Amino acid sequence: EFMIASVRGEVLEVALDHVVIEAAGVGYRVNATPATLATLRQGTEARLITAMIVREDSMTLYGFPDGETRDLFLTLLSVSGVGPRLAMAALAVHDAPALRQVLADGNVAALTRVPGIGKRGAERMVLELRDKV
Amino acid sequence: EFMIASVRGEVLEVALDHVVIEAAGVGYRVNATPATLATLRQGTEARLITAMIVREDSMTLYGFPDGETRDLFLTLLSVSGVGPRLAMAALAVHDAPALRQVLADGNVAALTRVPGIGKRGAERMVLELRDKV
Amino acid sequence: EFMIASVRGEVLEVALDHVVIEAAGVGYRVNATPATLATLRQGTEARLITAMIVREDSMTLYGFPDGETRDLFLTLLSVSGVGPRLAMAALAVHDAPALRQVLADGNVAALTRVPGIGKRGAERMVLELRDKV
Amino acid sequence: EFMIASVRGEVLEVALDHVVIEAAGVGYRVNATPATLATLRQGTEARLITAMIVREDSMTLYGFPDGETRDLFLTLLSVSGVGPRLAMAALAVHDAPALRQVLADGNVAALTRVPGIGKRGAERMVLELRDKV
Amino acid sequence: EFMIASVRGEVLEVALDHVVIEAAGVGYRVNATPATLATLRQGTEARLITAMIVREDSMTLYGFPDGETRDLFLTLLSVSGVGPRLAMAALAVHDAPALRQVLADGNVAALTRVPGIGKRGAERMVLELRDKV
Amino acid sequence: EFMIASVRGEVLEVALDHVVIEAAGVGYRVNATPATLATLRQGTEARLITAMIVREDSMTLYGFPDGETRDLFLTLLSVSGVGPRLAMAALAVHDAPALRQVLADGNVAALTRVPGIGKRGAERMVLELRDKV
Amino acid sequence: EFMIASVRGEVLEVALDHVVIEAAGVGYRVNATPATLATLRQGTEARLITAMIVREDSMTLYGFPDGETRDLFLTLLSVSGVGPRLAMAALAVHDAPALRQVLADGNVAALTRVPGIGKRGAERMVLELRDKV
Amino acid sequence: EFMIASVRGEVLEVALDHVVIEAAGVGYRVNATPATLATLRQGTEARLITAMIVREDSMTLYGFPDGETRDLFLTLLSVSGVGPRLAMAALAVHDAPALRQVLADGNVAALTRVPGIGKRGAERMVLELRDKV
Repeated sequence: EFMIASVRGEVLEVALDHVVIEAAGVGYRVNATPATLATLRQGTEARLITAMIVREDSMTLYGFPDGETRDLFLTLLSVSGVGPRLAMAALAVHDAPALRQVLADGNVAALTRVPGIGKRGAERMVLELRDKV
Repeated sequence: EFMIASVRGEVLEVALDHVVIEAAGVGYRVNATPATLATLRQGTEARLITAMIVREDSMTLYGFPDGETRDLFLTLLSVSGVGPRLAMAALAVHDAPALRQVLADGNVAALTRVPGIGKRGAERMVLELRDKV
Repeated sequence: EFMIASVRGEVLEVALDHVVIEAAGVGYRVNATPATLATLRQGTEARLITAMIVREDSMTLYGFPDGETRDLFLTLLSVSGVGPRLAMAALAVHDAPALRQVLADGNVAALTRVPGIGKRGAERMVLELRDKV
Repeated sequence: EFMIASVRGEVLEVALDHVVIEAAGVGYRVNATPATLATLRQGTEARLITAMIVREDSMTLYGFPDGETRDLFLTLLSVSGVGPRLAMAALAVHDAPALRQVLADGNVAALTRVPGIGKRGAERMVLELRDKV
Repeated sequence: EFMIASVRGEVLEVALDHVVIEAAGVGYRVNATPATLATLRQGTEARLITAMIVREDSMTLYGFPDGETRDLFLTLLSVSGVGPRLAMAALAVHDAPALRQVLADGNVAALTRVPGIGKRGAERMVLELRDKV
Repeated sequence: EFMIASVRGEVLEVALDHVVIEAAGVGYRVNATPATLATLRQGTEARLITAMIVREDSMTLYGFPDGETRDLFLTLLSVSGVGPRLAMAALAVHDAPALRQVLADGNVAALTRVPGIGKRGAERMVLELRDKV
Repeated sequence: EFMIASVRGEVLEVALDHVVIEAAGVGYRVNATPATLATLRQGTEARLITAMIVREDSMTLYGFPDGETRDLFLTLLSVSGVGPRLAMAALAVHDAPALRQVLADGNVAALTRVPGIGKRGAERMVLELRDKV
Repeated sequence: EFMIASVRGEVLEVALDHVVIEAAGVGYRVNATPATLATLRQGTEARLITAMIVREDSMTLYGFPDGETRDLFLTLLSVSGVGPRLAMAALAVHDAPALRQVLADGNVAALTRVPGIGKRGAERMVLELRDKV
């Protein structure tokens, strides 16, 4: 239940945590992993499969090269103590496929190499997510 | 008081609870009954009459082939204990016309064949809705 | 501080409390006084100067033929006990110019001819609004 | 985490606290410093790098000629007791570059020439922002 | 999960929707059905089995001569569209035993004699409560 | 629907906006008009008929020598734009009887002598309250 | 940060999920494990070390024979997905000492014998709590 | 506007961040600086001038040997970024008189010796509080 799932248009600017994609006059700001960003050139058209996240005081967009990745993102968020910034850092470090498998396997060690994930965090994931991927 | 009542564009993807309709660069994600979905081919343009639903932490879009159906949807929601998922399941099982008449007639038996509706639920509807359809 | 102030496109449907204006694939639903509605034909392009109203559980759009009217609408809302439905009924009965002057003059009698406005209501307006128009 | 970062289209109206920029049928209302406004002619296309601000009961857009300015705006807001109206008045009086440097230098005197900023206010800024610009 | 279930002390005042019971220096204000009230004399000690009701902007106490009645009260409240004032009016008209049985029997007619209960209301109760009493 | 309507005990301290009344070990802090305060000596027992006011982030108690006054207080609060501090200042200046009659009579002039009440304020009262006293 | 940590007085009633303890005229309702309850006779004085739990729409009290137990209760609650009812059921089945040690040892099997705790639940505890007991 | 300003009774337990003071059967839990605590013996009667702090999900009590101290506490809280825990740590380190004067003098150095107060924090205080003490 996200509403905006892809945004396509001319890339106006590429910073290092985000990008602005002009879709019909409206410049949309989506954030993505540096990896995603890299493959993006200003001036050229581009399409991200996005997760949209709404709270009482914000609406942020999150971008990815495919929804199989975006979808995984939404999942990470389903863990108690997983914020967007975080999920984004997790993906910056474990590509979608790379991640899914760590989580099936219960590879704590792997996850632990992520900024902000102690033993306890890593394991809450594997526990709540092992079946789920 | 819904704001977005129809969304028209190229169908980017058709999953089984939803579809993404690109409307001018912006890929919109609407959900609909499998029935609605069926009649939808990727690649081709398409238009859904939508119910838009806003809460503190989400904005979901709900799609239908016509507003006479969409409108009925909004109504189902008007019942205490009727969530979107639910209304959607009710329609998955009773087409708009099929439903309206069950509800006028007070056909509990009929409604009961819906996933998630006991005697008590079915009757809250018929009671609050019998006049209303 | 409203965000969306006008919506222009092909009129998809004209009901009696509202209209849907397709603006680039997206069908927007604005509400307006029957008067406004009247001047509107389906099939044809059209532009309303809109008031957009956001709460925790809704976003409604309100349409008018000009912002001098729309702006007055926003004002009505500034009165304690004036809801959108109401402001809309007030305008359905007193055109923008017609209204502004009633309110400057303190013409309670006039306002009283509005559905839902007792002595007390009418006067809260004139009191809080007399200077303001 | 702002969502809408630029809006491009035909300028429908230029008032003195804001402007409406039609982006694909949808008239967007952004506010900006008179300075920004000045450089804007009705009838002509135009692009503002915007800050979008969402609360429980509103969504306002704020416009600037560049994001280096817009970005500074977002920052001002990061101070306890700095509202949008305010940040806008601060920029109306100190251009982006002009401001950044006042804040690095700790030039209270300068800031004090802003409507609504006593000693105490000015200093909360310099204190929380001196490093930040 | 109510917290305060009885309040015992000298009756300071008996009005017609409520009473103040001083419990150790603190004058507590509980509301009750006129019936309950009747049996109460100022000056004398007294004990009510109370329902305590907390919201974001209030804490009201509701009093009864016994918890078998108080408990029923809490139940009435469990119905969608049953406010405290209401439950209190229902009891003012149907004593606890009298009521329980109407609700088991499904005696709409009976309930209908209550101020504020149409067909539809009465039936929501019987439906959600028939098993429950 | 206030909960605590009187508090009786030894006066621990008398400041100029409030007093602490120890009721069984618990020191309660009620606020009152200087007038009320005056008649109060530390060391001695005392009883105030109180209005209790609960919000998401506070619970304040308001004290008076009688509930006919306290009750009027609650009423003042019933006006859009009347805060507790205010109602308290209004009573500091117009005793209960003095006030009730100003409000019946529509004596704006009188009310206007209150700190914080312009023409417009005074009249909102008289309008919403004239019948009510 | 609980406020009310013990309540002492005459036991007015002992039901099977709770008890009412009159403390100075005010009948307090605390809930406890059947075990705690057992040791309690109506008519006699009694003291529970309580956890007090406040939300926007309720204030519940939870009772125990000692705070070493009560304190553990508060802890259980510190787990994502642990509600009061739950913590209470956990203690109904594992006395305080019995529990602490299961949690240090990581004895999932043990915890699993609790109503409402699957593998995943049990382990979230042991993970977040193993160090903590 | 605090409600509970003192609590007097037999000290049931003295831990190192708090104490429980039984006031008429009800054991109240107040927190205080170790200093305050020290002077407190279990078994004996005792009185703290308290600050009471209410939020949507808690009510905490804060205790001191006098209100001149308690009052200062409330003030600390008036600073953006000053939480209760904090104010308590500040007082644990600077007695009331000691503190007031640091803040008048603008003695950042002094404040800096407090756990959790960088340059920036210390100065927000002195700035917002210098006049205020």
